[PDB]
Amino acid sequence: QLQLVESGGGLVQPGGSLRLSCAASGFTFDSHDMAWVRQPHGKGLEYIATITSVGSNTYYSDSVKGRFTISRDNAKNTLYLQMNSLKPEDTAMYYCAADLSTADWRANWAKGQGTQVTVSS
Amino acid sequence: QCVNLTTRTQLPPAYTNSFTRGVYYPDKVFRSSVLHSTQDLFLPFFSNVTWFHAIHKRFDNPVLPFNDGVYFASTEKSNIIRGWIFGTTLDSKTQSLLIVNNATNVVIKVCEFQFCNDPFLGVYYHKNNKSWMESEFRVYSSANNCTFEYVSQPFLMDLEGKQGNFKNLREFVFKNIDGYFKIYSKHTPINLVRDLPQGFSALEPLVDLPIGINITRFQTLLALHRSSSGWTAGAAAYYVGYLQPRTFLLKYNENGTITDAVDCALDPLSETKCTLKSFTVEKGIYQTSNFRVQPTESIVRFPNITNLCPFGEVFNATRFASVYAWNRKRI
Amino acid sequence: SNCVADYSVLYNSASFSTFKCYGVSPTKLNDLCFTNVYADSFVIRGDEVRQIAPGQTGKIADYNYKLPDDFTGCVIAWNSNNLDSKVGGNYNYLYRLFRKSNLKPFERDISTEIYQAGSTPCNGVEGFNCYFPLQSYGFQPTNGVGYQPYRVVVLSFELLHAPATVCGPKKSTNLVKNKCVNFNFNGLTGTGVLTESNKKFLPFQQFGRDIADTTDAVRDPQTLEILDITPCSFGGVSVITPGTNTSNQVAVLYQDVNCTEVNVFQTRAGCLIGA
Amino acid sequence: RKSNLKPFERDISTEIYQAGSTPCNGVEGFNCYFPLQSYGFQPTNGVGYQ
Amino acid sequence: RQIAPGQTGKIADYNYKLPDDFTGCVIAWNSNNLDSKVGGNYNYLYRLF
Amino acid sequence: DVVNQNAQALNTLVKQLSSNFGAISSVLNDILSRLDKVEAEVQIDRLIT
Ligand SMILES: *[C@@H]1O[C@H](CO)[C@@H](O)[C@H](O)[C@H]1NC(C)=O
Ligand SMILES: *[C@@H]1O[C@H](CO)[C@@H](O)[C@H](O)[C@H]1NC(C)=O
Ligand SMILES: *[C@@H]1O[C@H](CO)[C@@H](O)[C@H](O)[C@H]1NC(C)=O
Ligand SMILES: *[C@@H]1O[C@H](CO)[C@@H](O)[C@H](O)[C@H]1NC(C)=O
Ligand SMILES: *[C@@H]1O[C@H](CO)[C@@H](O)[C@H](O)[C@H]1NC(C)=O
Repeated sequence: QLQLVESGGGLVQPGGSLRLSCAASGFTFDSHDMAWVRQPHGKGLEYIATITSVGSNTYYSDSVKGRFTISRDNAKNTLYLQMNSLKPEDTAMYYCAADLSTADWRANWAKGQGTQVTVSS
Repeated sequence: QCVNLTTRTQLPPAYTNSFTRGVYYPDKVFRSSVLHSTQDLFLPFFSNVTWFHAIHKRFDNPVLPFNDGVYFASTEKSNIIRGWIFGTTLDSKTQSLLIVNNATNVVIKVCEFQFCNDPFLGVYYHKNNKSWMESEFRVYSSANNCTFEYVSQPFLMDLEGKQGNFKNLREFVFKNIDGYFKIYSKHTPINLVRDLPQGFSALEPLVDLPIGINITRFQTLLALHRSSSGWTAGAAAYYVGYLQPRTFLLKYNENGTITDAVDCALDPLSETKCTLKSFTVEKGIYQTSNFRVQPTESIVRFPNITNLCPFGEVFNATRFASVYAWNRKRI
Repeated sequence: SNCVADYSVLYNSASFSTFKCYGVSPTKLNDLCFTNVYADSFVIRGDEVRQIAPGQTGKIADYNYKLPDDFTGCVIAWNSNNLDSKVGGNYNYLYRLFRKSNLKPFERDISTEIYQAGSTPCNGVEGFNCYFPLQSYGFQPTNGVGYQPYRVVVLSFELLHAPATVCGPKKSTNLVKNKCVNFNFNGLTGTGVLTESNKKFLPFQQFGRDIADTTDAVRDPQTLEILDITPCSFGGVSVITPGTNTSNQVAVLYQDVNCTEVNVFQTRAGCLIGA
Repeated sequence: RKSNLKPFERDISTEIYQAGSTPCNGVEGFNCYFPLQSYGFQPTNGVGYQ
Repeated sequence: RQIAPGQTGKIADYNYKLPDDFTGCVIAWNSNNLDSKVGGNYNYLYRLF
Repeated sequence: DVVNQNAQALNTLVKQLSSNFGAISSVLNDILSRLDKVEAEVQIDRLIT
């Protein structure tokens, strides 16, 4: 079974730094396209970070562009995200999604469980 | 089969007069003993329709334009006219109505056809044991993107076409408004009254198709019969009239059929009949409309200024302003 | 065609971003009936839902998908960002950027001819003043909401032209003749007296109309017979009285009705009650 | 705002908005209001505040 | 900051909603001394979801 | 001329009922069974005028 267990959440100050993890098993890791998803309190879903199959392209939402850092693990197959220069409005449940990558027109984002992150002071 | 005709001959486009033919039921409402005035694409009365006849070695099947919609007629005894390739540049980019009425069923195929250049069906072997059988099925071979196909119920198979006198006749109307083939149709084998189409007969709708293509040309599909190596064009004829946005006045009878009609803009007497809304005009002097001289062409006269306006300096300025003091730029 | 449409379950679902109906109201869809219903599925950019209305212009409404100005339908659009977007942009969705003129409404265009920008004939290649008209969509889920893919269905229906093929869920009742009823014949509401008619309809027709163009005779869609709608409620009421200073006795003249309500005597002006 | 605003007119007057009763006459301080607040042109805000 | 017509949030979805034609004023003040209890004023019961 | 003039004045009045007058349809009940009352007020107001 595909398993996406998330860890590395909590509380942080405005301007601080964080790092997320996503324990990914049950699939070939470069066959599925990996992305980071947040869900604010009172809002819906939101994409903040996007990386391709071989990890050769790192893409960022405009509200988090130039501040976050997406990466990957090509030996233990675990998804990471270095969040830096944090802002108070980033209070959200940060999930972990994985595309099915089936024939380039279908998109099945295998949503994980998410770790609760609050940005308050 | 990319083999053209062996005995094709260039003949001039002979004309006839469409007397009152080509009037269709404009909508699906029942009227009774009224004179209803409508305005749509109509076949104007007393106009030239092209007399395309197929005779013994002397026939052309040209590419006819499709300005606003076309009339069609068919003076057959032998079922030789089948279908209509439609389209703009006559490729696989268009869809085409075909009625391959092979004396068994009303087999209609409305697809994107594999395109043909000189297409023909044909019956053969008629000296003995004919049975009206066909083999040369070259008007259709394959068809990708078949968006439609319909099979209507069979009709009275009138194989008996009596030689000489003019009885068996059909009348179709092919127009296209907002992707819709409002194909109007009427199957009238006329009784022999006096030798010619003269009288009145109204048309009625059969189908409507959600096609949505641009059409500026069409053709007409063919067959062959004789009692095409040793074969020629079979003895029949078809008529082409174009439709124009006219205005008619239409006398529905007691039972509800259009018995008599009045074109408005034919002659001033019928314009008077359209203004009074009656087919009988008593003695007097009547005012019809205004005399309206045509406009020739459009004349645009702007002053010869060529330098642009400072839209870069305003739309993409560097030092901005605020709502406390806005910069009224003068242009 | 040939089905019953539960428009309510298509409507009260909150999944749809834009549910804007044009010829009708979206609440009487469940009772009003139609003749031909067409669904037009296509995927567009985010803010381009503005350019799907009767009369809009732009780049979707002008070159590759136009609605006529007499449009009678509903437009459904919902965000499909979680099902269309890809990590490198979904290149499987395209649009015509370049067109020679405007496009006629409800007209598909599958032409691949190279749009000659300047004067040089391109001879079947792209390049300098040879612009390929069919661009692509970069559908990344990290995009802004104005570039996110919305799936749009234009649900046009052909209304008041023909016998009906698609009608919503209302149960029919039994037919009542020769009585002043409040009828609903396949979409039209009226109030009259239904008698069996002698009018003969051609089978592509349903509705007989009089000189004021009101529905005079119908075809029952359940059993295909022809009825005859005669109105109720003839005439007016006139009160015959002596002076109030003489009596309070009155008479009542119902003008030009038969004695239907019901001394009671049939004057040639109508039924006269109380004289 | 001090009075009725007529259209196409800039209110560039450097008279200080006195709301209460203390006469200010051109300085700030005790109830001497100043409606000319500033723009935060930082990229940190939400898209409804840009 | 979620008592507004048309907006979303915890105030604007589960327990309160404003109309778009609203006139009037939204009045509050510093009331830390007026409702707060030492262990917490859990006598002000509310429905969260 | 008296009989004809009264009859033509009645037939004109009857044939004015098949006129849109700006509205969607001359049929009152089709407007009454397509639109909500807030817009049926507009279309019926054109017909009444
Ligand atoms: C039909 O054609 C002839 C010759 O082309 C022409 O003289 C005649 O006026 C035409 N008829 C009409 C009604 O235009
Ligand atoms: C109407 O139909 C009846 C039916 O028998 C027929 O007798 C009559 O001649 C028809 N009248 C007209 C004007 O068509
Ligand atoms: C002004 O700026 C816009 C976008 O910033 C650009 O698309 C446009 O071409 C510019 N106008 C010029 C350069 O005249
Ligand atoms: C409905 O049922 C009746 C008999 O119960 C039948 O005559 C009729 O044809 C049916 N309707 C349709 C559309 O077939
Ligand atoms: C209606 O009036 C007619 C004469 O106008 C009369 O013969 C008939 O009996 C009346 N109807 C009834 C139900 O009494």
